[PDB]
Amino acid sequence: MTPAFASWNEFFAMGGYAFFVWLAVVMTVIPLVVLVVHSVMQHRAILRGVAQQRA
Amino acid sequence: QLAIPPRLYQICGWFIPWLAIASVVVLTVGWIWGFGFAPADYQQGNSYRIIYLHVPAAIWSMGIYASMAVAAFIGLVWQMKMANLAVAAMAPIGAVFTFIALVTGSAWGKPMWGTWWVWDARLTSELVLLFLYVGVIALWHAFDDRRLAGRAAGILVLIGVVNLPIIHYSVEWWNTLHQGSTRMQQSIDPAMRSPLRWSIFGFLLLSATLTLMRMRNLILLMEKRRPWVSE
Amino acid sequence: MGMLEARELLCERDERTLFSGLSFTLNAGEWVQITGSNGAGKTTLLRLLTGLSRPDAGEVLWQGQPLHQVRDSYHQNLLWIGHQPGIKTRLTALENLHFYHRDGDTAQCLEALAQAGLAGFEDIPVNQLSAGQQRRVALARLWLTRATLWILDEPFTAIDVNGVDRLTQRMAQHTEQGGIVILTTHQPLNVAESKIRRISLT
Amino acid sequence: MGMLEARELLCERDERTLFSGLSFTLNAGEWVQITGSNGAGKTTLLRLLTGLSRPDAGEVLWQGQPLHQVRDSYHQNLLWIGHQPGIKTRLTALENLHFYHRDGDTAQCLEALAQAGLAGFEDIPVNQLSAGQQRRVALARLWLTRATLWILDEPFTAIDVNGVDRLTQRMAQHTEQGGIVILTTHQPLNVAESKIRRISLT
Amino acid sequence: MMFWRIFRLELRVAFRHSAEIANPLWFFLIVITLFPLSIGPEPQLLARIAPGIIWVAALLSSLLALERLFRDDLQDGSLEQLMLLPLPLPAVVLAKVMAHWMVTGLPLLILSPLVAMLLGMDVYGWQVMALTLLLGTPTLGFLGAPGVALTVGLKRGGVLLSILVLPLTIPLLIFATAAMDAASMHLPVDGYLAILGALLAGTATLSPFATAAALRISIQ
Amino acid sequence: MMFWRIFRLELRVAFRHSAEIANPLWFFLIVITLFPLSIGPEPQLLARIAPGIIWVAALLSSLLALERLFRDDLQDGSLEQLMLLPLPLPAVVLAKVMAHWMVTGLPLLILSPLVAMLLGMDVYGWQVMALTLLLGTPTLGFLGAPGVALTVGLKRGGVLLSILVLPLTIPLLIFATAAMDAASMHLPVDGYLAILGALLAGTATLSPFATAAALRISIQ
Repeated sequence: MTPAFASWNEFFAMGGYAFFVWLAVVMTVIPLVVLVVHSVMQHRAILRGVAQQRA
Repeated sequence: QLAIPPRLYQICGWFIPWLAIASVVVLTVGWIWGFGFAPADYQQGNSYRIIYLHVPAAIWSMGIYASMAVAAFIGLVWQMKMANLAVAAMAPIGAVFTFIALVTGSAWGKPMWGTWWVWDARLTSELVLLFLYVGVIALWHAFDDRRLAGRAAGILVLIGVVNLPIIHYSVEWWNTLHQGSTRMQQSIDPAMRSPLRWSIFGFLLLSATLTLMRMRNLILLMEKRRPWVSE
Repeated sequence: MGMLEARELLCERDERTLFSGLSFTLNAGEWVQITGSNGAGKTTLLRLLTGLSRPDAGEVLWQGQPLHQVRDSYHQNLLWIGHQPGIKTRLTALENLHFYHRDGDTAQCLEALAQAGLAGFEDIPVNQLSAGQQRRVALARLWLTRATLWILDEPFTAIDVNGVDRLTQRMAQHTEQGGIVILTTHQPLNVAESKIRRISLT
Repeated sequence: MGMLEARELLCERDERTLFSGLSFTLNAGEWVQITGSNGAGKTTLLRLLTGLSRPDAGEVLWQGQPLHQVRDSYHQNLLWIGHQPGIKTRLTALENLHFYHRDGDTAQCLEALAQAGLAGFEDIPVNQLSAGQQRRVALARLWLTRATLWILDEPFTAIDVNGVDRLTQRMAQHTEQGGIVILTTHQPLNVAESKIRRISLT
Repeated sequence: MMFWRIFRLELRVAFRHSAEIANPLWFFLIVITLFPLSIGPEPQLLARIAPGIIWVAALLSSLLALERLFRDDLQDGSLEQLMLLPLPLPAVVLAKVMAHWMVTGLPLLILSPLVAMLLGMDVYGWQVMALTLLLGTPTLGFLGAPGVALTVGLKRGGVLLSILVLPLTIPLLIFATAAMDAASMHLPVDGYLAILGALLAGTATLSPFATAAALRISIQ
Repeated sequence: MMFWRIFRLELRVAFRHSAEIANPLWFFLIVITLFPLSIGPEPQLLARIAPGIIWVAALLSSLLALERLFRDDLQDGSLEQLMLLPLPLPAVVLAKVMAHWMVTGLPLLILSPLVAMLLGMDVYGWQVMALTLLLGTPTLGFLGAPGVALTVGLKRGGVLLSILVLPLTIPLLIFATAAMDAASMHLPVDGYLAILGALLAGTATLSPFATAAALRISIQ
């Protein structure tokens, strides 16, 4: 109902240290996405390798 | 009660959806009831917010590694091959958490330090923890024959848990020897701790999701020559 | 009540099942050869039997106890000679056998080395000798030890015909008295087959 | 006039003269085997004719010219397989074949390897494969290459009888088109001795 | 034929299958952090010693990879790469040593921004640092390749103490380690860098023939 | 089959393995002679930098020496201790590593007066690095024993061993460098030695069991 900020990206995403906070959040979100995508793609690749082994 | 067959893949398959669908609903509260609802401090302005992206990446930085000893203790004295693979399962998760913690520390240092890197105990400890993590990763991805890489990783992580408190406790004293003071005081603000608790529980819930999902992968990588995988 | 047995031993190399549920009991004075057709090296079973390697399934029982409970008196009653000679190839032949000899040294080692056929090759570094004579140094340990349970892995590797009869005349007394000898060879035994118990990898 | 004409070859490895004055010429459609014992200059002779090493005296004269002089069109029409397979231990057979294949066809290698015998092993790493299959893959470059000079150093190392038969029958069609082949093996060849030349290592 | 496919061969040996190239990287990070712990977090002192440590670590990793250049190949594949491949033997060597840099130089250039901030050098101390570890690392491989030949017969260590390759590397090190002094005191390297490219030009055209002669005599 | 028999045999075979047992000493010498020219000759600067560089050199020398602890006997003589020699395997590890310190730590200790005279440290400085090397190098051996016991199984590497051992030796480096830094202004140093002795006892109390277990891992 009420935020700690005041307005849109002119008030949000710019608090005087915006670059550091946004660099931190992006460099945290990227490794998690990399981990999950690597794990799921490896999961699919193991079944692919099992299927191709069936020959 | 504990007669684990190669059913874990079927066992931790009913857990992944419910443990991950809830892994975002609690994290979307620890990051939105923060980052826009939590008032900031006075000395750092609107920069006292990286806590949620740094402290949970630091508490579970060692919280995973402390769980490694249990995963290796059961896998050595009781000689359980499956649980030993757990040590090889969540290691990348811990390494990523440590790297995230280091990056967030470097980013948080800039407003006050003026430079990217200064050797601090609360940060060099995470650096050396990353170093033990990458050592474990290199050890496991070295043996061509399985059922041995896990056991070597278990003994190595046991040695690491033995030597970790000594290393850390030498680190804060080495920091005091040269610099001689503390940077930030242990003050968390009463109306700033509940968002931190929510973020801690969210990161814990996501780490469990990653470790179970990787456990599903590791079982197949070592049990790929049996009729069980006929499905 | 007898000595070393087997309890549903099973090992896997992750591609083939070498053996499933192996179980055999050995009492005193029995001559054994591992005769199971090579899927892999028979050395794996022998190592599991000696206790260096932990069985994938089952356990090996010595004198009524497993090999991880009693691990001091069992190694006194043990002698393992594999493909690898197990001798430091920088010292002389006399020095290597001296280490494995408990007492009364320098008065029985050289005689054993001489009867082994390396007479005149005592005070000479091992590395300077032939591979057919290097294995002779390892095989010369047979006449000095007092171990009761011999485990020989491919004993007739590079030994000449003149020594094979002496070997299968000293073990011909060891197994008669109290010995437990386990060979694994592709060449056959000139000794009569009616006495040896052949067991196959099943 | 005429292919490799190594004249008065001489070698003095260690303290023994392996061979002296080996001045033998090779004509077209010539299939020959080197007769010797285990310890003679069997490997040195092949490495000296291939130009990898240089003889103590004499020289090897290809097509009437020294090997080391032209050294450009002799590499493209020569196939030398030594005791070692020559294959990287971590790569699988198929990409090694594309490398060694001079067109990078990715298809002809399939039937070439299938005729070798490893049908269904086109993607398993050679280290994960068996030992004899490694030499089989190494020697599999006989249905792809069109080089009219084959130097076969112990081809029949640990391959089965059927593999020996298929390789020997494949060897037969080479001798008449343009093929000139030299072997160094301890296994007597099953084909008739009438088409075999034999060189004694004197 | 097609030195490109040979180059792809060493890349697939290293990159695709044997994910080992990360190992010397983490070791070089070990070395990078090992010194500040022994000396202290005291910043400006680390701003001067840094080139020496980074270059000794780089040469250590390079000499470690020199063993994998040849000795892992000698037992099984070293004559077929010479017997076959009708293109000149020097050109065969280039690709292999061109993999060496791809194993030892490229990771260092990629991680250089990370190291230049751990020790505490300014940006200008990195722009000049980028164009000395890329202009100097390949050259080290070029002049270290010829002496390998058969210097170590079967043993891993032994004559790698100094033998012959290392004494010729020192006159390279006297340049780079003295170039960054100009970076420490903030003047352009200029001439001290202009000769480094000449060193590359003098080792990318004659060293290959030295390697060819050395291996040809060794196999003889 | 005796403890002292094991030690005597290991010493006797150690001497015949020459041309590589002095290689760590030569590496120590070359790095300690390279560093003064790596950074340049300045009295105060060399005095400040010496305590760290001599210990990183000792660490590298021990790392190089540790590769031959269990590598040589792997294919021939790493066996005959587990199946025989009824003495517990931890005792075997203790014998082997203490003999390794005899052949490696002691020669590192014996040239310390030469190193002190070369780098200018006083008699008090000679005493301080002599004592810290006496109590330090055995800890290096005990800490590297599990690492080598693990890495002999791979039998193709060496940088593995480095990553396994080096991060485990950080507190030793910290305390030793702190002790030497306390010796520059000649303030009394006895407290830093007590902690070094405590960690020596700790690593001599638990590492042999861990190394025995690691050998049991590698053999299978």
